[PDB]
Amino acid sequence: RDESVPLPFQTYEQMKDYCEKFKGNPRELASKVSQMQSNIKLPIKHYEQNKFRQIRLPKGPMAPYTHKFLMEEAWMFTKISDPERSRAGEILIDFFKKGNLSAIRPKDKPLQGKYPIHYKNLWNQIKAAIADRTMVINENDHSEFLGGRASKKIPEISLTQDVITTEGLKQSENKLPEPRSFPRWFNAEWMWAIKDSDLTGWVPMAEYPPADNELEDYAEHLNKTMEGVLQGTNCAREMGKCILTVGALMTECRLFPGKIKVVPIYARSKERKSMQEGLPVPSEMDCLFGICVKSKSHDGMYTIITFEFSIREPNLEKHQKYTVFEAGHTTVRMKKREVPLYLYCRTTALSKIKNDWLSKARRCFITTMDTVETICLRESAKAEENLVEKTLNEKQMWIGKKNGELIAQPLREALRVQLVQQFYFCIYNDSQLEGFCNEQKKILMALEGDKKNKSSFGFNPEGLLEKIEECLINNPMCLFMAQRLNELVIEASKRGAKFFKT
Amino acid sequence: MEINPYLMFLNNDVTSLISTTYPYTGPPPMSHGSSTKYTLETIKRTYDYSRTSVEKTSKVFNIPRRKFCNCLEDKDELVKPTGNVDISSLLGLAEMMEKRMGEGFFKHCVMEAETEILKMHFSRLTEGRQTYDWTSERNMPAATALQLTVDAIKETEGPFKGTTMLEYCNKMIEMLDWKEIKFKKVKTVVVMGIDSIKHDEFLIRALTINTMAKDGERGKLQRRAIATPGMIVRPFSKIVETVAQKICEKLKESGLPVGGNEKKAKLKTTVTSLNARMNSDQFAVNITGDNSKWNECQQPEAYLALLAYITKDSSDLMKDLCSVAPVLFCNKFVKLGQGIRLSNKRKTKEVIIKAEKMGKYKNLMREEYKNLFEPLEKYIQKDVCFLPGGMLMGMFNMLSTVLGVSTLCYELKAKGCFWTGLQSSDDFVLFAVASNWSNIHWTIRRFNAVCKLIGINMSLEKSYGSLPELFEFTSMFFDGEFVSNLAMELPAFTTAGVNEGVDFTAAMSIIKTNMINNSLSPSTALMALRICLQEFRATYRVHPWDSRVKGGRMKIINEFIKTIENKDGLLIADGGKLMNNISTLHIPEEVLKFEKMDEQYRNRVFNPKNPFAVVSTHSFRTRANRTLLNTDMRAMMAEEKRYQMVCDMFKSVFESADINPPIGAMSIGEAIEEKLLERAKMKRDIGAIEDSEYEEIKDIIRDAKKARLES
Amino acid sequence: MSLLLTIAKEYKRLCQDAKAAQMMTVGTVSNYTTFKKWTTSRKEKNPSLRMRWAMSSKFPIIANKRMLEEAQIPKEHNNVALWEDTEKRDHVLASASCINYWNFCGPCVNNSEVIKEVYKSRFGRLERRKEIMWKELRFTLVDRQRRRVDTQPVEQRLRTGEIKDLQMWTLFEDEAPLASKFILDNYGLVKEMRSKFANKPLNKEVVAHMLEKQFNPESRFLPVFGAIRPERMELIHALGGETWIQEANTAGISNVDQRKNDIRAVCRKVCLAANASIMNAKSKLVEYIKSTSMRIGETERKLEELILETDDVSPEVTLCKSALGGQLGKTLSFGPMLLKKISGSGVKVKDTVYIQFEYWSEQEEFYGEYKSATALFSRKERSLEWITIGGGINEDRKRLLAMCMIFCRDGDYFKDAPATITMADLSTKLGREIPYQYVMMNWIQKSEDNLEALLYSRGIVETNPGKMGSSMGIDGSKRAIKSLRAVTIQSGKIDMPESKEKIHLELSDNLEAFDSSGRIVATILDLPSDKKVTFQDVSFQHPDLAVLRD
Repeated sequence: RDESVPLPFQTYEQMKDYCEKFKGNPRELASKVSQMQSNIKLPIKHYEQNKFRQIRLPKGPMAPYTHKFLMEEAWMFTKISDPERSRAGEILIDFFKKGNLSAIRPKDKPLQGKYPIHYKNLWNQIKAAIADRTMVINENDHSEFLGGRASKKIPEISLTQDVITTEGLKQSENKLPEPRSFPRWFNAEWMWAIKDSDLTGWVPMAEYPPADNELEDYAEHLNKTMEGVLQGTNCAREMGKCILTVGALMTECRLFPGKIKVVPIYARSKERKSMQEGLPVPSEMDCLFGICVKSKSHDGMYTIITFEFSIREPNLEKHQKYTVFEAGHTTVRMKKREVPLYLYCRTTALSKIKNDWLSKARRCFITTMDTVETICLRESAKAEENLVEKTLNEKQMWIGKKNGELIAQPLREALRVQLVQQFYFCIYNDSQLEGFCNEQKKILMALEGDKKNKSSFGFNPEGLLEKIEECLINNPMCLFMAQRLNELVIEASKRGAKFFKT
Repeated sequence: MEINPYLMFLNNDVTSLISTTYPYTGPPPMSHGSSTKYTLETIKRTYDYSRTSVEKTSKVFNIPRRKFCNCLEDKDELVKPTGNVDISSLLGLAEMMEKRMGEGFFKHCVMEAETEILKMHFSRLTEGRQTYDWTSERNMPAATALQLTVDAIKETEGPFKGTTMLEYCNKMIEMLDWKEIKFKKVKTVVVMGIDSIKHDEFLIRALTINTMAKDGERGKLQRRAIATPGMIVRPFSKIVETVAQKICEKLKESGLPVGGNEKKAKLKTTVTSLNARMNSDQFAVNITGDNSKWNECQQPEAYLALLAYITKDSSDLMKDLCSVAPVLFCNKFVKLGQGIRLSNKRKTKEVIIKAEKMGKYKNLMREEYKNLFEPLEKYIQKDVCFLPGGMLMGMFNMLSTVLGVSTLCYELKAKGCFWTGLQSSDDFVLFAVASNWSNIHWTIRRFNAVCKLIGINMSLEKSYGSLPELFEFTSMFFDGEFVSNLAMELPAFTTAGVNEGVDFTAAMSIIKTNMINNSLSPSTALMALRICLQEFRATYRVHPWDSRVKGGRMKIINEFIKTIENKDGLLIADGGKLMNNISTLHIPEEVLKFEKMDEQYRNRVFNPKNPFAVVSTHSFRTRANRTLLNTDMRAMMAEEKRYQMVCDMFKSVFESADINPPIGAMSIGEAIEEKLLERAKMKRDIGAIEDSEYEEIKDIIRDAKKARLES
Repeated sequence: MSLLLTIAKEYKRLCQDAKAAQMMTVGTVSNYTTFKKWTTSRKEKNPSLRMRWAMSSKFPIIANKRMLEEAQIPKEHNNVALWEDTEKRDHVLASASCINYWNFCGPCVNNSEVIKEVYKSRFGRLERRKEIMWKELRFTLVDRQRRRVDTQPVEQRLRTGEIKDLQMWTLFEDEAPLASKFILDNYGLVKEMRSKFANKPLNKEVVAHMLEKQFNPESRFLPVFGAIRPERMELIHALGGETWIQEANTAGISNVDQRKNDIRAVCRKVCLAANASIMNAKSKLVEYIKSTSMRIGETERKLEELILETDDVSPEVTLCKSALGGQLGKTLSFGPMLLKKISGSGVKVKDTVYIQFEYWSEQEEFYGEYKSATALFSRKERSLEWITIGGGINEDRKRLLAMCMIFCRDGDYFKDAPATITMADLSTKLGREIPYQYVMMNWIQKSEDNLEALLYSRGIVETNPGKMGSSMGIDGSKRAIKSLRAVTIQSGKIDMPESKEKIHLELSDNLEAFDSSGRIVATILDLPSDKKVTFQDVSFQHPDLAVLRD
């Protein structure tokens, strides 16, 4: 205590005395003006820095496909499900193999591949496993395949001599991630995730409760419609597979720890038919995207190996992490032709946390819902009328740009956008994004400041944009959103000028 | 065509759709690599922000303490964060805070604290976050750490009979002069044992603080790590925290001890208050204020002086108990972390290094590391870094906010000289009024002047301002309307995870409370229900009777279905469909279904003679993992299990033990014995038990009393 | 029989372990409360995840062996294992599905009546929902953001320390302290509760925990829309929020809501009794308080323990409490008006002005609560500085305006002198001079033109553009043709502040309470209701009301 004191006074007692006998005179005005001169604090204005140097964006290689599964290009294999066969979910593939799946085999010579022979071998070990039992019977291949590594350790105590005698080339280094540039594909991915798929519903949603006329009617109705719109979408598909598969792994981690297991990549859906005829039924089924392999390592992060089917030609710029093969040919048809099959392979890391939060992807619906509903209520509440149904169909939301012209869709179809956005927010969540948004808000607030002519200001915009830049590394979404925010700033500047365009 | 989601922000207002900026739907960040880098970097930042080259050698540590308040080595970069606190002017803010609100403001607030604390049983110290157990030198849940702490005292110097915070603290201070201390330390031989330590080591171990690589933090790229202090330090911290809480509660401008739905209105009142306050000439404007490096700037050195100013009149018996908390932070030690690794350009051989043995490797590390390391060698010790001035984050939030409010509390008589608002810890909202637009600049400027005068550093990059209508506070964005966002409470919705009946009814009440406070719309909540249900059904592996799905739990239901008439009134746990709704959210499923249940079903399910808002038909314990038991942690828990069987025993004798905290001037055993005798007599006299058996009980009791006496 | 033996043998085994023996011997029994607290059941890091992980395995759940052995078969119907002999605790492990089987096919009868009255709390909260009607519309609703209003109300509500006694008594007799205060006085509820619960030994721990909640109004800080009855609180969510609305609600309420109001009217008279004789006010009211006995719907209870421990603080009730040692601060009563103090401070000063007077010179900001009408005021140097009105009905706004102007006390207070000196000046109560604020107050409460008089006493101006919605007409309208000075209406309600505080001090000889060393909280006499209607109410001891024949 008697040497913890701040003042020139050393004993506590004297500090005590100066504290107890304190009466402060107005010299703090002068202290504060002197503090002010020394401060040179920035009295900033918005009209002066309105430019914000647009937004800075990194330059380099085009960002790659960070999502654990491929979406747009991914291919399905349909199977009409039995309640007692499908219940296992693990046997799904075993019953798939009896179909065509067993036939497919890739060639040794691959397009755009990094480690062909390993993956090609493994494929055969999977296929071979499936026949007997969905577990890979390997003690040694597992350890390599995890590695593709261990680093043998040395005690400090004996190391003193090897410092004095520098052998094995002794040094210390840590590495950073290489910056990437704005993606092109992402737009197309979004445009695909938006549109309705032929299959009807993916995410298993529970039943509806008994309802009173006053509120329950409204809620039940709104829900049935919204679900009805969003279940048809491709976005929902990927949610479905995510949930069902990550769920399947989440079991396997308890079922067989320290073991190598073949887990499918599947989604469940029922096809709906409204041709107005008495059909056999709406078709009840599950479809497969590819095969997945578990490898338990390190508690900590699991290592996972993904194999997906696809009908589309690979792109080196975005699939750089992916290793592609030429698998064979698959049949596709319609009536009012068989195309070559490509097998996409990769390895990834899955944290238990990521397993947990990616398994509960349903949540994304809710965050949309609130956002959607609120608009209808805020609108309807002005006129004191039921404008939900009207607002949903009549209120126009700005969705995109085409031929240099600003496009808008009705809130029922511009809903899909929000859902996609929220799903991507679930998938592409890196600490980069987190920061990106949590500094991005400030831009939005300043923007709406300018909208309603509130004459805003921001103290060190260079510094803000530096923190924004700083959190932009290699995150496709994170970057996408930046580049989109640019165009926002631009079109906004075009409407009402409190910004810059280069 | 080019899809751009931001384009919808054009026509509409942002504050309504801000919940779509935040990506709470996905998972949070996670820690990778070593946490030492951040620690070191932050320590350097502390000392750097402490703009003072004054350095005095400690009499007790033989280490240079940098004590830095009043004394200011100003840098050209004034706008950059500062840590130097001008105590003279601080106590000015304290005075002109007091004289703003009452005259015995501090005296009273202290009285309340004294009162609450003097009462307090030290056992209540077990309630809280994880803290540093210094016995095993690891982080622990406060309870167990305290258990060890005390048990060690017991084994060293005999059992502790304080039963109060005061005597606990008195013992804490008594242990510093102890030249030697004994521990419960586990050493395996190819077992638990009794290790010694010296005053010199112990002192350091006490003032030691541990680093936690951050998890659960939302909205940052890089990891702002959290500190979790020692068991000896904690009480004194709690004491101050409560004083500061008592101070906070009374302040209108405080946003800390009052949160959630209350906070919302605190703003609405003070808004309209100010809007009413306005003159015709005067012009109002708002700023959203976020602060950076809030904790690194503030200094326990200042807090000591402020605490000494508050305790001036209250009591010379608790003043000394207030002044103790800060000095442990003015002389605090900080654990460095995991360490650095060495690698060759072979990816073959790696060499792990401890924090202790950094000073061995010297120039072997990369230069960035070296440049950060070299200055800290002054303040380094064997395993730990000494630092006075930095405040560790999270401990004194209350007293922090106190200090914050102290700035906003009011000054120089100028035209349009008005500022006020709210503040919670780092985050602050400032409304500034002035006669003419040009003066507003000056008035705002003066405020940050006075804030940065005492180490409150507004984040020049992050902060922003405008006309009064737009502003944010702790994820709450304003307008005429009032922040509709569900983003805050997203992960709480999902299954809580205690038991089937409890989970769902809780989940419901959650949806309700959210629907009231957070102001989510109903269909939203209905969806939320239907989701929580599905995820519940999945989490417990149950599905509807009408569902085709087959499984283990379902296979029974296939014989179940045909017997019951009212299949809708069945519980969800037994394969029943949903009966609850938005209207019935207040009502637990059990109740709502109860009337419509089948007489066989209801009587068979709920029966108390069973193998089984909170509902009671299903209540079960979740088995602990086989992870903590395999390590040495069990060899320690061998003590904890000796506490268990006793408590389980006493509870078997006295039924109301858990419900009513047992009281009376008796020993546990003494009461147990006499109660057993009373029950034995009760059962013998009138009930159905033999006499010789009662005498056999008496014999067991007395034979127990011997073995009890021998100890 | 061995049940009591094995415990003793366990005690024998435990006190042989010297380590346990000493810790069992040293100190009070209170230590148990600590010893329990040295056990967290398990790690609580990842809640949902942990449970999803938990239920994934087939046999994790801990369960009770003996009862299932006694009542039902451990083996299965579909040849999937259910039971083992493998284990540290006495509880043996089993599958999740078994639990569902005993629910289906377990042999049990006649528990239905036993359940409901255990959770009459919840079951009643159900029962109440049956009896209501419905209607649906929308509006940009302006809700009342903060009211600390009782939710989940139940008859005979009481404090946390006392309910614990009940808990103890109703739980089990064997280990209960002989607690006088609650038992002597509130016996009868004791009988009822103890009778229905003590006879059938079931769920001993649970019932107790649910009774605690059964008599605890959850007085949370919530947003309400004008329906301030503690019954509508429970289920506000379904009723509304900022854009929703529902109807036909007021009807189905519990018997408590009116019964509180009755107690207000009791307190009214009990205060008039002490008003009648001004020989002493302190020594006599206390008698009328402690003597008087209340009859609740199903129980006889003393007036003292109702007054002291009632939730709702009315101007009367404050005065009733002031006699006893009951700390209920954060309340300010003035006539029919309720107030709350938010800003600043200053001293009481004496100032004689021509019509002695007590004036305050504080730059103080306070909140105004009147029927259907809320507002925000600030006074400085005996005059209103800033004002804003967030009322519902035009009249009640005017009433607010007036009432607050009285308390404000301008120079125009003195100018208006129709009569007063004749009657209002000297109160006919043993020749007592009634305080002055209240004099003018009563002068305004007298007639309709007296309101108009002081309403006109304020400065009147044709308001400017930018104040059309804000301006207040003399008649209480928003027209803004002519309007009052230093005042603005707000399109919407005003929020109410709250403080977790307790203050208490003795009362002066004229029903005044100088609590917090001043502050004039008591308002002397709020309302001169000269009426004497009672139902099922008890009184005693020379009560100055003639109900006693020879």
